[PDB]
Amino acid sequence: SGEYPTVNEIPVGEVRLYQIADGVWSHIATQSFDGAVYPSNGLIVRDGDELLLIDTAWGAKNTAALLAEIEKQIGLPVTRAVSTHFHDDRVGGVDVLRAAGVATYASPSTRRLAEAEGNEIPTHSLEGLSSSGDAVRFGPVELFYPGAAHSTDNLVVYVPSANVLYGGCAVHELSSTSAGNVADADLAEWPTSVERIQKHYPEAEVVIPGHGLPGGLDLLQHTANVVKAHKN
Ligand SMILES: C[C@@H](c1cccc2c(-c3ccc(NS(C)(=O)=O)c(F)c3)c(C(=O)O)[nH]c12)N1CC(CN2CC(N)C2)OC1=O
Ligand SMILES: [Zn+2]
Ligand SMILES: [Zn+2]
Repeated sequence: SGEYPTVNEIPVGEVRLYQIADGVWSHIATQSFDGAVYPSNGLIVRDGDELLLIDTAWGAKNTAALLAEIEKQIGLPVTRAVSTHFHDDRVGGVDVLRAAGVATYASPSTRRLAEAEGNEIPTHSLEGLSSSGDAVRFGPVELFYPGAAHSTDNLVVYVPSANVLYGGCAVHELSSTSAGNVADADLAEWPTSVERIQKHYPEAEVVIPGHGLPGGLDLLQHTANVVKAHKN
């Protein structure tokens, strides 16, 4: 009923959208992994009379449900998708998207990692993002490579019309008491990567983590703090 939708509020398989700003939504779904249930976020950005999707809904059936929810709530076609790293909460569902007419994109680093891991593989490669601090335009967003953090390939996404910073899994929510799933992380470089984000997007008004509740710029410093303490 208007609050940001939370893990115990979303059955696995269902998707909810949350309006962030004019022409910007997050999508929220839940999935089981190693016997526990987790929420995850993605982004939807209006691109004229089309939509740009950022990240799948973590699984094939969740992603089909995402497309249905978008049709119900927004009613514009998803034409392109970008996955912000190689893990299943970002690319699982790419095959569904690809069969629903959506052109799927990721950096070459993400595509390689996804292939090597046996995850679904976006079709198109996003060049121009291989060095930390690189930025490129993609429809109504800017894609930014901050450096290694949650993963070596993680990208963040900025919506300049709305000053929305979608951190993906490089950014944690304010309630986080740990650094999430760090299997593929670079705990030593992560704070440096976060500092790059802070420097590059000082006017962000909303910051959206890969999992959990949006907030403001404080999510960035909080993330650095939880990662440094996890490393320590
Ligand atoms: C698919 C993905 C994955 C699965 C399950 C949970 C999470 C979590 C996660 C956990 C706790 C919290 N809450 S918190 C900050 O602790 O308070 C959180 F916000 C997120 C994250 C994240 O942190 O982004 N991601 C997850 N995977 C898989 C994976 C490594 N598997 C070995 C093989 N290489 C792939 O690595 C990863 O990320
Ligand atoms: Zn991940
Ligand atoms: Zn994640």
